[PDB]
Amino acid sequence: AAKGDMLYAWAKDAEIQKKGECGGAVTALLKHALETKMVDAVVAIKKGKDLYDAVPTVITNPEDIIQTAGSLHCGTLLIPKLIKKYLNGAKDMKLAVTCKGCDAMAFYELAKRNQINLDNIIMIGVNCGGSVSPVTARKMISNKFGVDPDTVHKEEIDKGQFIIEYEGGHKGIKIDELEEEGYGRRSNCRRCKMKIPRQADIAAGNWGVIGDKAGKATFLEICSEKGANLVNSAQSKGALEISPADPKGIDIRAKVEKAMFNLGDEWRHRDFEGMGKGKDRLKLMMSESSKCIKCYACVEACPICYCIECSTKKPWYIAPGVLPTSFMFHLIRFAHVSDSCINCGQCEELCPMEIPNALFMHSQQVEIEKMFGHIPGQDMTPPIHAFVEEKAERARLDATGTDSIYTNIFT
Amino acid sequence: DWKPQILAIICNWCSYAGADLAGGARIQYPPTVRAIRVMCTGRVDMLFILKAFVEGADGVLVSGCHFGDCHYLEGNYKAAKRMFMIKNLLRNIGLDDRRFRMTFVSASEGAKWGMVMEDVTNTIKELGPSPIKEFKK
Amino acid sequence: SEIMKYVATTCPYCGVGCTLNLVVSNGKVVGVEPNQRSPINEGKLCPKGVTCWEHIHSPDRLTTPLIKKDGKFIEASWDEALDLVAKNLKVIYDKHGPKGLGFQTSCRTVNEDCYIFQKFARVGFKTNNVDNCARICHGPSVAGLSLSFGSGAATNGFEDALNADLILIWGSNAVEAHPLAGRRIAQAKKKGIQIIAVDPRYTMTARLADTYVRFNPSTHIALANSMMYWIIKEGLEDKKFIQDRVNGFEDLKKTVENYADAEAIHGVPLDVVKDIAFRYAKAKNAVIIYCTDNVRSMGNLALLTGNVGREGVGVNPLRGQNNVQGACDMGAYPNVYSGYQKCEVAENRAKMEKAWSVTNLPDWYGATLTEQINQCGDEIKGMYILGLNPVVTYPSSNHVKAQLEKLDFLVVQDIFFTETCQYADVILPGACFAEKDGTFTSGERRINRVRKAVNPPGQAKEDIHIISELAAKMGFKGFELPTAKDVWDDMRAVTPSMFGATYEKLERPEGICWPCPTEEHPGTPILHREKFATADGKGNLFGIDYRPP
Ligand SMILES: Cc1cc2nc3c(=O)[nH]c(=O)nc-3n(C[C@H](O)[C@H](O)[C@H](O)COP(=O)(O)OP(=O)(O)OC[C@H]3O[C@@H](n4cnc5c(N)ncnc54)[C@H](O)[C@@H]3O)c2cc1C
Ligand code: SF4
Ligand code: SF4
Ligand code: SF4
Ligand code: SF4
Ligand code: SF4
Ligand code: FES
Repeated sequence: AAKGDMLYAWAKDAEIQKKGECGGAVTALLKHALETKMVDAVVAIKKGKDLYDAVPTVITNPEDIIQTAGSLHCGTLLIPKLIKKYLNGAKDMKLAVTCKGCDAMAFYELAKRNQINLDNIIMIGVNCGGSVSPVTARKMISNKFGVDPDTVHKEEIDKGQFIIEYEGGHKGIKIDELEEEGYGRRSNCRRCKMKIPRQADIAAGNWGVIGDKAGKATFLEICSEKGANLVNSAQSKGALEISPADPKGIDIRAKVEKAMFNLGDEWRHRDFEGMGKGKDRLKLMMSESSKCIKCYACVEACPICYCIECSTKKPWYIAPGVLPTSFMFHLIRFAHVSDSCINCGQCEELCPMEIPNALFMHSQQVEIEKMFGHIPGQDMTPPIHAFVEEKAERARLDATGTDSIYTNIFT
Repeated sequence: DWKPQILAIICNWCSYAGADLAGGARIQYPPTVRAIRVMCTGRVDMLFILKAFVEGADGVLVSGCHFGDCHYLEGNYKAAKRMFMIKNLLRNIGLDDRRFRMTFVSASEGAKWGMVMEDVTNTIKELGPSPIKEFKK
Repeated sequence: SEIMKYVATTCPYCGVGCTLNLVVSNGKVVGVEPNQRSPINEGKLCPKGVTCWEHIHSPDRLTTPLIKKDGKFIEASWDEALDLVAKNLKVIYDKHGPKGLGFQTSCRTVNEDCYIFQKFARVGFKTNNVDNCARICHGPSVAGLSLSFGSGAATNGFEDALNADLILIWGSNAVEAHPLAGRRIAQAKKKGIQIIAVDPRYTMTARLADTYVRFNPSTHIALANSMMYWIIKEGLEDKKFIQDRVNGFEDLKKTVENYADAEAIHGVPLDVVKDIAFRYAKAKNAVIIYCTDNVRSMGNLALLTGNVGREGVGVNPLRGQNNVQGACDMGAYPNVYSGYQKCEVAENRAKMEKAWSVTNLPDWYGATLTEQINQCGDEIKGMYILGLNPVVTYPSSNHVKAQLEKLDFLVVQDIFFTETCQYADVILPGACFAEKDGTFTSGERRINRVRKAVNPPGQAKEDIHIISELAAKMGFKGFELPTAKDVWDDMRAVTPSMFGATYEKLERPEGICWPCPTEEHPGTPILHREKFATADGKGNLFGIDYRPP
């Protein structure tokens, strides 16, 4: 109700409240915004087929958001780059977009680079504990769970285990055990630490809802005045119920978030030391990147790659026809993106040659971050090279205690 | 059989002037570094450095004006930030980051230019041939 | 209308059959998006798939029929053009029988249009002069692999090679062509699987291999004969397999025993030959990836080492065209009706007659593409070309032009104004993969759905519609098929296999593999499960002597 309130929210409409993963508050808020004409469209995820297929959808008929209700954990896609490419960057039309932590970070990166209009976009953020590739989820269920994947009705990551509901009953396996066996959440999701999107306008989740509402209420955190207005309007027009959250719920929400931070740190560690150190890391990187067939899927899918023509396409950098392409191709992406990589994983998961693009880029990003102190995707802070400052530059030269840029820079 | 290949990118207004002053004063140093001469060091893009290192520069040097003495009021702050980030990238791709450095040489420091030349040559000789030239194959 | 609508479709550019989403805004295809649900490619596409959407809405697309009226083509109505075509085809028929006509389709086309095209060519005027690109394209290997096994198709799938120990790429640029088939090689080497490449040149798919072997070009027979000689000599052949499921071993014995030292022919030293031969024969599950005698030698190797009917093994010759397998399946060859039902056998000849309500089917071996083009004036006159550009594709383009101008009433159906179009008398505009609604068939025998994204540009129509309207003009019964589903159901009634591949089953993202004889059958991703498809049910392995050119 005011920019910081933590609430329990569920839908007045019983059908919306049934089809919601929790209380249907994301689908009641989106429906209200559409039908009261705050927004001209709504960009949400719906199942196109079996629940393993997540299809983004622009919806203008308020009658079609009941189809968007429910959370697809196999939806590993990224929304904001689609709004720039096929919705003209939301420069003329207001939208309301449901987004995960990576989708909120991408919104802010593209708004920094002036590619979308966050004055027009409303971001309803969802908590995210991780996403699974659809085909990997299928193999998981066929092998480890011993079930025919077409039998599954719903499937969710709850309490750190992979619950599936099929005909016959339900099952559960620890996601950590699956991830050791070679399955589970995506690699970047294991390394992710953007669990509650507090940079969005509303943050909805199933964490901190305790007691009589454990499966029929959504924990709402109001993160901005725009979200406060949307929530107050929905509550007054009577599309959404609001009760103040339970302090014990707030506490255990904080504890689960903190534990997820620690797990993300552990995976960051084990992955980045798994890549190697010294000339071994150069042979890993160079031998992996020698596979690239120049499909440019990584460039076209990256949120940070907004350039009309990539420098990887310019003949004075990359020879046009030489297919065993140079390491310069990936050096040009390390130089341009690694300062602000939101670890969305799209580059890694769309690569036909299975190159760990996201692992390399995030390994560079984490310590560009601990060097310059710039966290990508949180707010309108300009990129590090788009805003250089006199005093800060003096400061980093004096901190080296040296007359040049040569040594005493790293530990 | 091996001679270091060091490439320098020196600004026109202090580092080129300093190198010219060293030459005029007849300060000797080994003939291992070849320079490019851009207007400011703000012109130096990261892709220039990375292109040099991937073509096989055993070392790269970028020389410019002291902080507060750029001909174009603040163009070497941008270069300094860029080269700090380049140092970080080379360390994390596993190439030895001491193959790269950025020195601030004024227009009157011909002696310091000679000393920079000597030290860059010595450091690259200690480091040895770059690994990219064999990792390519 | 619609803003950013996703439509799932198959890529039309090679035989992998990757799935992709076309983005359709206000009835215009505005981009290609990943489809992460697909088993074939998990949302991953090559440059061709990424930019497949560019050619759809080009201004150069044919929009209305054209008629050559004493010179440059003038604009015609559908009724006018079709009545002209029907009249001219009718007269050429009535003068020169079924030998006088000639049909050839492309492998770019959907299965329903290939099937209705061959049905048009046979149900009406009974001619088997029907054919497609696969002849002039790289591989007549289908005949050789058919002789070896029984089915010229690839024995296993693409995901299947993840189960081997010894992927053996042989003379293949699997990452230049079929990059998402070569993705399996990348995944396998990441899993730590022995990979041996044998191409004549150090290709980007030979980079991925643990061992790379040069040989002098045009020496596959000699190299494979040497490898089989060493396998036989040290006795790493599979005795149960050879004694139970294979025939011809003595003939192979004689033929290969003259290839102990073939360094003269192929450049490979005897040490490297023994290395690859023994690694292959010792691997428990080894898969060959190939890209006539050349493919039968591969069959010889697989049969000799017993590497055929099982997970993680087999022979996978890569096709190269998006629906070449589908066209051959539908029966756009001179000798096969559909599902490789030979026309030489009166049994299914009479079955075709009864099913199609037509009598006296030809039974003679038709004329292939080059056969037709060479006899294009002597006895063939009148030709329908469904999507070909022969003047640009065949060698001796000037000879092709001479033969085509020697021809009475060429009819050409295309989406673009090609070079072959100038020699046409009628030009019927067509639809591309974004306007059709049929199926493709991958090189791994998988039937994938093609979905309609937009409408054909102007007055252009899709091929089932054109051929049905032409057959209704000419008075042919059996072409009352208004949809690709009805065409598919007619084909399924005709063919013994593919009877289980209903569209309600093809709407699954997984698709269906071709030997699917019943409606509850899940498909046959691995062929020759425990018996082959020849007369005794046993593979025959042949003895080929190397012919120096
Ligand atoms: C992959 C994934 C993982 C999640 N993990 C957690 C977790 O660990 N803990 C937790 O507390 N919450 C998690 N959530 C959020 C959880 O589902 C929320 O409790 C829920 O969104 C509350 O909303 P609701 O039920 O009230 O409304 P709903 O009716 O469920 O609305 C859900 C909204 O999310 C949209 N959506 C569905 N799938 C996606 C997707 N893949 N990407 C983007 N938007 C999508 C739908 O279109 C809809 O608008 C996750 C969500 C997703 C998509
Ligand atoms: S990257 Fe982070 S926010 Fe995005 S889906 Fe994975 S875990 Fe959730
Ligand atoms: S997605 Fe992979 S294969 Fe394609 S250009 Fe990027 S790194 Fe290369
Ligand atoms: S480089 Fe890859 S992981 Fe990083 S932001 Fe871009 S797409 Fe996401
Ligand atoms: S890699 Fe650099 S040049 Fe290329 S699109 Fe991304 S930001 Fe632009
Ligand atoms: S691999 Fe073949 S089918 Fe797949 S996108 Fe590339 S060209 Fe198209
Ligand atoms: S003028 Fe030399 S650094 Fe700018």
